Amino acid sequence: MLMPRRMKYRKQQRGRLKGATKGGDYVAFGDYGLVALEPAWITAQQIEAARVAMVRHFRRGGKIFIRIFPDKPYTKKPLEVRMGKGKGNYVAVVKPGRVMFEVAGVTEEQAMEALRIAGHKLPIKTKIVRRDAYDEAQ
Amino acid sequence: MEYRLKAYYREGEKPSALRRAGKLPGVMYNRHLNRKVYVDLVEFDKVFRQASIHHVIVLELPDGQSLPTLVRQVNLDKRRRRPEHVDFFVLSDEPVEMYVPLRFVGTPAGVRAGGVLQEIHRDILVKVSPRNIPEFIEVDVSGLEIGDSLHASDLKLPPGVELAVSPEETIAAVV
Amino acid sequence: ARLTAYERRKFRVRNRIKRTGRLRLSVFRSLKHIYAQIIDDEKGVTLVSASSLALKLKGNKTEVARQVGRALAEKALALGIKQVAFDRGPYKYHGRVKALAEGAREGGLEF
Amino acid sequence: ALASTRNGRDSQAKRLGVKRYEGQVVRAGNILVRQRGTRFKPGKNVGMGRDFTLFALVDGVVEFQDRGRLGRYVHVRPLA
RNA sequence: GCCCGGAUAGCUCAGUCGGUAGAGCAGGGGAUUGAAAAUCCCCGUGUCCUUGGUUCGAUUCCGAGUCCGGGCACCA
RNA sequence: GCUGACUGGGGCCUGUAGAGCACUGAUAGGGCUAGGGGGCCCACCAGCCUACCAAACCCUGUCAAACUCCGAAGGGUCCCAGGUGGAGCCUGGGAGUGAGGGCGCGAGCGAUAACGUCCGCGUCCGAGCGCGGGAACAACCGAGACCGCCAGCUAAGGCCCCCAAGUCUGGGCUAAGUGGUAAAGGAUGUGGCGCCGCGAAGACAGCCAGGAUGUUGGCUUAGAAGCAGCCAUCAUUUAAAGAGUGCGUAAUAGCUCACUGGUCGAGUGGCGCCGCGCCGAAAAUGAUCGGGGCUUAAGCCCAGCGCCGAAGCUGCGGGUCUGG
RNA sequence: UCGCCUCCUAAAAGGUAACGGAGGCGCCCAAAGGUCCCCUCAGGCGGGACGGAAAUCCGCCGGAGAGCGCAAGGGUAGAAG
RNA sequence: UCGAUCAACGGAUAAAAGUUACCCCGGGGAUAACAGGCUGAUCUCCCCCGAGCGUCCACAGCGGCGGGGAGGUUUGGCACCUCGAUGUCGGCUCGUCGCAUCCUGGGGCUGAAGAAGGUCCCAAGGGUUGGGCUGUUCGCCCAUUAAAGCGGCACGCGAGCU
RNA sequence: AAUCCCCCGUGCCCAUAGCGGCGUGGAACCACCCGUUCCCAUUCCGAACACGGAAGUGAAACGCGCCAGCGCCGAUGGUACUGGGCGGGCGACCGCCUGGGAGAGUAGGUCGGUGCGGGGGA
Ligand SMILES: [Mg+2]
Ligand SMILES: [Mg+2]
Ligand SMILES: [Mg+2]
Ligand SMILES: [Mg+2]
Ligand SMILES: [Mg+2]
Ligand SMILES: [Mg+2]
Ligand SMILES: [Mg+2]
Ligand SMILES: [Mg+2]
Ligand SMILES: [Mg+2]
Ligand SMILES: [Mg+2]
Ligand SMILES: [Mg+2]
Ligand SMILES: [Mg+2]
Ligand SMILES: [Mg+2]
Ligand SMILES: [Mg+2]
Ligand SMILES: [Mg+2]
Ligand SMILES: [Mg+2]
Ligand SMILES: [Mg+2]
Ligand SMILES: [Mg+2]
Ligand SMILES: [Mg+2]
Ligand SMILES: [Mg+2]
Ligand SMILES: [Mg+2]
Ligand SMILES: [Mg+2]
Ligand SMILES: [Mg+2]
Ligand SMILES: [Mg+2]
Ligand SMILES: [Mg+2]
Ligand SMILES: [Mg+2]
Ligand SMILES: [Mg+2]
Ligand SMILES: [Mg+2]
Ligand SMILES: [Mg+2]
Ligand SMILES: [Mg+2]
Ligand SMILES: [Mg+2]
Ligand SMILES: [Mg+2]
Ligand SMILES: [Mg+2]
Ligand SMILES: [Mg+2]
Ligand SMILES: [Mg+2]
Ligand SMILES: [Mg+2]
Ligand SMILES: [Mg+2]
Ligand SMILES: [Mg+2]
Ligand SMILES: [Mg+2]
Ligand SMILES: [Mg+2]
Ligand SMILES: [Mg+2]
Ligand SMILES: [Mg+2]
Ligand SMILES: [Mg+2]
Ligand SMILES: [Mg+2]
Ligand SMILES: [Mg+2]
Ligand SMILES: [Mg+2]
Ligand SMILES: [Mg+2]
Ligand SMILES: [Mg+2]
Ligand SMILES: [Mg+2]
Ligand SMILES: [Mg+2]
Ligand SMILES: [Mg+2]
Ligand SMILES: [Mg+2]
Ligand SMILES: [Mg+2]
Ligand SMILES: [Mg+2]
Ligand SMILES: [Mg+2]
Ligand SMILES: [Mg+2]
Ligand SMILES: [Mg+2]
Ligand SMILES: [Mg+2]
Ligand SMILES: [Mg+2]
Ligand SMILES: [Mg+2]
Ligand SMILES: [Mg+2]
Ligand SMILES: [Mg+2]
Ligand SMILES: [Mg+2]
Ligand SMILES: [Mg+2]
Ligand SMILES: [Mg+2]
Ligand SMILES: [Mg+2]
Ligand SMILES: [Mg+2]
Ligand SMILES: [Mg+2]
Ligand SMILES: [Mg+2]
Ligand SMILES: [Mg+2]
Ligand SMILES: [Mg+2]
Ligand SMILES: [Mg+2]
Ligand SMILES: [Mg+2]
Ligand SMILES: [Mg+2]
Ligand SMILES: [Mg+2]
Ligand SMILES: [Mg+2]
Ligand SMILES: [Mg+2]
Ligand SMILES: [Mg+2]
Ligand SMILES: [Mg+2]
Ligand SMILES: [Mg+2]
Ligand SMILES: [Mg+2]
Ligand SMILES: [Mg+2]
Ligand SMILES: [Mg+2]
Ligand SMILES: [Mg+2]
Ligand SMILES: [Mg+2]
Ligand SMILES: [Mg+2]
Ligand SMILES: [Mg+2]
Ligand SMILES: [Mg+2]
Ligand SMILES: [Mg+2]
Ligand SMILES: [Mg+2]
Ligand SMILES: [Mg+2]
Ligand SMILES: [Mg+2]
Ligand SMILES: [Mg+2]
Ligand SMILES: [Mg+2]
Ligand SMILES: [Mg+2]
Ligand SMILES: [Mg+2]
Ligand SMILES: [Mg+2]
Ligand SMILES: [Mg+2]
Ligand SMILES: [Mg+2]
Ligand SMILES: [Mg+2]
Repeated sequence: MLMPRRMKYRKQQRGRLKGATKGGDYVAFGDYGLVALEPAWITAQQIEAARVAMVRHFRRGGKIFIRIFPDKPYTKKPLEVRMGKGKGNYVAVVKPGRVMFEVAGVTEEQAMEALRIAGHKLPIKTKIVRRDAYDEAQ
Repeated sequence: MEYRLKAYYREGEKPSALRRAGKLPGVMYNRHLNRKVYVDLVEFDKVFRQASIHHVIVLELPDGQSLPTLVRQVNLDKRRRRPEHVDFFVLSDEPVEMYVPLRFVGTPAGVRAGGVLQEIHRDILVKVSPRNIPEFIEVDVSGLEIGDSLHASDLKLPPGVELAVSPEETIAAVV
Repeated sequence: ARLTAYERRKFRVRNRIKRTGRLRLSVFRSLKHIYAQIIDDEKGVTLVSASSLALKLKGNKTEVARQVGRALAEKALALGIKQVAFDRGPYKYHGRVKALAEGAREGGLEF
Repeated sequence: ALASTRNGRDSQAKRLGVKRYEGQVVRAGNILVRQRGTRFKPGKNVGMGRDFTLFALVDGVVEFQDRGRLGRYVHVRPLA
């Protein structure tokens, strides 16, 4: 689905969405990227919604990178009220300026119209990008 | 093929202002120098899209000297993804490490049209005497078959100068 | 293998001695000679010295040693030094090292 | 168990740490540092009790010493 | 309307080592017998409930949507 | 009886924010490789191929309250100075309190719900439901009310009328009554900054003008001879029409475009950015930005100058306590 | 659920709540105690009868990832093993 | 020096469980049940995207996976006025409003020949039946109908009735 | 005697002293080395520790150099965060002032420095 195997701890505190993406952010694997303009918990099921929209969009062809991963467990109570925490029930924290997704090996006009679909499945505003000198060398 | 920009100096003059000003803070340095400079953003941009830490940029700037720089850093701030500052490395004649682009030459040359092409590096890091700087590298290897990993020194090595290696890594492959 | 047995026991016995905080009567012994050097730490400083080298004596290495002890006491006691602690370094207290130490009383002592 | 709550414990805080800082005047007996491992070793005129606890041996002032991979050190300088 | 299950030749029901679906019970033929029944052999048809996905590959892994079985919530 | 909060200098203590991946774990893409998933040649040790399993290892790329190779701002404490304060310390007499709340910041629980809940540091209400602003309103802004005054200056907020003071001066924006409101998402609204393609070898708009050959394309067919259909979409002859984009359809007749000449005559089409706006936009008694009303403003952004404005500050007089 | 220990929450002093997230104790040892002396791990690769992923042996590499009676933390081979 | 799961672990007694719709007093809106309020997970309705089904396909009619909201009618969360009292479901009577429209009026599109439908837009003037069953609200069913609309008003309305 | 250089001790800074490669040293120091009678040793072994030695060797170790492949250290500039002071946003969050200011990374650095004492040369 997308999810770790093996966790150290089952549940973990919410924390803030403060700041800028802190890495990720420079477009390392592909010809075109999708970058986050807003912070959000992006869900294993939103990610896979986007991934499939793109493969469906081209031919089973192309190449797709993803590059954000849902390692943060997301609890919810049932309709109860208050005794303990839990349960269940996975997100990836995503700050502004991060490259998620990022396709390659496809025509610009394909990638861009697929990346546009892809971001319609996301809770945040997004930006399509290309690739650069600015994405350096390393 | 050959590139120059401009450059100016600065001492005080807070970066935020300069950056509001259409200009682009940066620094000039090398073993014998370190100096505070700025440039025009819109000007710099056009050049850097081209040069891109691959070709040499000769600056200009007042005095007027004209200084043979390699760009060795660009900090783009992550929110707007747009350069906030630039490192300009000035050459002198002592060997210096750097990034050379890569010319992949051929047809798929076996399993042609085709397997999958898979270029694993658009660059290589190489120690080079500034004087002779091999502005690209033709790499063909018409052997070019399914599954292999070409290492390093199997590259042309345009005449001037040696790898900054590692000699064993992954350049391309077909599958 | 890092940091040998020799250098462990070396450190081991020094450290213990160095806590009590007396002057240190340190003993080097080569296969040929035996030297002894009385140190004050925290000044990192040597005060009295005695060697089978600078005394140029020979024959029966143990008996040679008893002498460089008396040699040390005598020179040392002359500066006021009476109490110290026997370093014994990385050497079993025995034989040549024992002998220098029991030759180092008659003079400053407790060994 | 799992749900109701299996958690809920914690122990009392141990009020651990440094109790005298550099150049504070102390007297024989004053404990200088309260600590779990050997996180500071005893220095000049400084004892260590069985719970790893460091005290002044003599009246004086406390100096701190960072000896690199020899760890950190607390001494008391007399003029007691 | 809600959370959970089941669809497999002709009917009944298997089938987690992801990697070539078999056993019965029908049906046809054989051995058996005086002829059958029983019993033993042997036989074939599921494009294996549609559709997106993973995977080189899914009836065998995932998630929905259906035709149909279970447990669920009007109000004082 | 100078030691106080606060402040300056100096030392020491620390492991948060940020960041990092060296540890513990998680983790995307690739490489190289143990064991095998066994395709199998075995069914002798063999045994090779792996677009599946895979440790470690290299490369790229990330994540963590209970990870840290790192690590600020600040915070604590001691010394030395300033600091005479309804400050400080010592002994003793009298209490009351031990339901707190809002808000800001930092966390947890909760649903990145609650005028939710629980801690931390601040504040204010409590007890300042006294005063001014916010239409009205404990805790938001302003400000700490001893008494009096038909005197002055200011704070916040204001200066078109209700309503005290500008229908004040300059520059730009907006045509929705936006202002006077609510998102994804959308859109030749409108104004600026920019970049890219095409264009007086005369482009974009129109208009005048050509509207393929072998050939039905081989396929398929009563026929698709592009348009009821799956396609060798290939040789040619041209300044120049795809065996044909669409209406047509008794397959063909008739028809249009692409793609070209030509007429004219200066810009045209694409992208990105910022400002203001527009759609998205459905609730229950009678409506409304507090109201009237406002459109080069009485709205929004920029610069300015006056003024109005409190129990704050001043001026004058008085009261009481404390000090001298 | 109620006392005790470890970690986090805990906002880099101490301290700090919740029917917040996770675990442990109610023992044990006459040696697992005192001292003196000596010795140094785990792991990996290579070699070696029965010996196999591992018994024991030999080589090299291995600053601590092992050990320290039991949870966790801190500490620790210049020993606390 | 010993006897403590005095473990509700600062340890009332050496010695102790239940029930009350037969109940009582003192208090509390410090605290539950009703209603309101905040909230809006859940619920109802929109909207974005647009795999896909629809012979072909402009989405005629559908619409996966995901995304953003509106409303405040549900079930809840919270515990804020009210416990020196805010009478609770349902019916009846009497209405009034909202519009997310059931009918009638006017529209666009259609996979609209006509007639008849489908879907969406405008529109709140008026209308919106009678019965069997159950306390029922709902719902099912009979017979009709232009239709047999969904909500709010303390789940409107007990100093109006039952 | 000071000064310098080499060795031997022994401190200190705590990797800029480390790993690896290379080279170099025996007169003197030092080590390995000769032996196991004696003191003293090995859960077996003079391996180690110990003694009595002095024929040989700088092979090992140690010391001294030189190499930047690794390791270690590491600016300046710019950001992040932030004391204090202000704004903006339904929210999540964001910006301005003033003061402090990393981490990663880039440039470079580095094959140590040094105190006391001896022995020997100066
Ligand atoms: Mg990074
Ligand atoms: Mg969520
Ligand atoms: Mg409850
Ligand atoms: Mg979006
Ligand atoms: Mg604790
Ligand atoms: Mg027969
Ligand atoms: Mg028969
Ligand atoms: Mg004073
Ligand atoms: Mg201080
Ligand atoms: Mg963090
Ligand atoms: Mg890691
Ligand atoms: Mg942390
Ligand atoms: Mg550092
Ligand atoms: Mg003072
Ligand atoms: Mg007082
Ligand atoms: Mg008192
Ligand atoms: Mg109480
Ligand atoms: Mg209380
Ligand atoms: Mg409280
Ligand atoms: Mg704020
Ligand atoms: Mg509250
Ligand atoms: Mg709140
Ligand atoms: Mg408060
Ligand atoms: Mg009160
Ligand atoms: Mg007050
Ligand atoms: Mg009032
Ligand atoms: Mg007021
Ligand atoms: Mg008022
Ligand atoms: Mg008011
Ligand atoms: Mg007030
Ligand atoms: Mg007053
Ligand atoms: Mg007004
Ligand atoms: Mg007026
Ligand atoms: Mg005017
Ligand atoms: Mg208006
Ligand atoms: Mg309005
Ligand atoms: Mg104007
Ligand atoms: Mg103004
Ligand atoms: Mg005035
Ligand atoms: Mg007066
Ligand atoms: Mg007074
Ligand atoms: Mg910790
Ligand atoms: Mg703390
Ligand atoms: Mg703190
Ligand atoms: Mg603290
Ligand atoms: Mg327990
Ligand atoms: Mg081993
Ligand atoms: Mg082995
Ligand atoms: Mg350990
Ligand atoms: Mg432990
Ligand atoms: Mg342990
Ligand atoms: Mg530990
Ligand atoms: Mg109790
Ligand atoms: Mg108690
Ligand atoms: Mg207690
Ligand atoms: Mg009792
Ligand atoms: Mg009773
Ligand atoms: Mg009864
Ligand atoms: Mg009775
Ligand atoms: Mg009674
Ligand atoms: Mg009563
Ligand atoms: Mg009611
Ligand atoms: Mg209620
Ligand atoms: Mg009420
Ligand atoms: Mg809502
Ligand atoms: Mg709402
Ligand atoms: Mg809508
Ligand atoms: Mg409610
Ligand atoms: Mg209440
Ligand atoms: Mg409360
Ligand atoms: Mg009541
Ligand atoms: Mg009353
Ligand atoms: Mg009604
Ligand atoms: Mg309507
Ligand atoms: Mg109608
Ligand atoms: Mg009609
Ligand atoms: Mg119609
Ligand atoms: Mg009709
Ligand atoms: Mg009507
Ligand atoms: Mg009506
Ligand atoms: Mg009847
Ligand atoms: Mg009835
Ligand atoms: Mg019913
Ligand atoms: Mg009826
Ligand atoms: Mg209700
Ligand atoms: Mg009612
Ligand atoms: Mg009544
Ligand atoms: Mg009444
Ligand atoms: Mg009434
Ligand atoms: Mg270090
Ligand atoms: Mg020699
Ligand atoms: Mg010689
Ligand atoms: Mg040698
Ligand atoms: Mg650095
Ligand atoms: Mg800096
Ligand atoms: Mg600040
Ligand atoms: Mg730095
Ligand atoms: Mg080095
Ligand atoms: Mg030295
Ligand atoms: Mg000398």
